[PDB]
Amino acid sequence: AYLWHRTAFILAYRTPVVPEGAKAGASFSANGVALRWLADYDYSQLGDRTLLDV
Amino acid sequence: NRRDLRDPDRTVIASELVEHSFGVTLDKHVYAALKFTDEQRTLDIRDYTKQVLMP
Repeated sequence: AYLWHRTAFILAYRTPVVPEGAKAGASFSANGVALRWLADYDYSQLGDRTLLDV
Repeated sequence: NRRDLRDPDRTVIASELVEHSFGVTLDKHVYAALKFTDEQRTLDIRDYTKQVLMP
């Protein structure tokens, strides 16, 4: 069990930006945290790749 | 090309674009040559167009 005051712990979040070379991605949310979604096509593997990060 | 669906190897064969060429040339010289003496031209030839040029 943990008993803490509001000032005891600190969380910080930063949403990554979608760069110039990436096809424009969406932006989702998780517990009020803004998540950067991104997709890229692998011609070599003949398939799509998605990343959702923060 | 063709490949099987759901094939674990995802390599694709590169198709290639190859133009070709040949060549056309001038090769021969077709001619008709005539020679006349002054005597033939003065006395023998009566109509130059019908006797010389048209043949």
